Amino acid sequence: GSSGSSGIHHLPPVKAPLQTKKKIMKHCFLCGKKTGLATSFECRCGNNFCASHRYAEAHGCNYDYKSAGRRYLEEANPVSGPSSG
Ligand SMILES: [Zn+2]
Ligand SMILES: [Zn+2]
Repeated sequence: GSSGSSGIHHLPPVKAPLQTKKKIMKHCFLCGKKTGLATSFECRCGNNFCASHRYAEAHGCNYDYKSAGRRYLEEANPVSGPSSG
């Protein structure tokens, strides 16, 4: 003769879908129209503007771009300049 018994247990698995998302959201600095996603440009100053205000003048740019880049030109007075022979 004889006898005996016992017990058992269990436990469910643990896990979580760790997702992550992050995208840049740019937008004209003048008016404030979305540009990042699409229609984005850079100005001599750096500020990001829209295709409509992408040009410096468009937003009365401040950056001094006189040395490197110009539009209006004038003829200098008549000089002899002996430099040349
Ligand atoms: Zn704009
Ligand atoms: Zn500018």
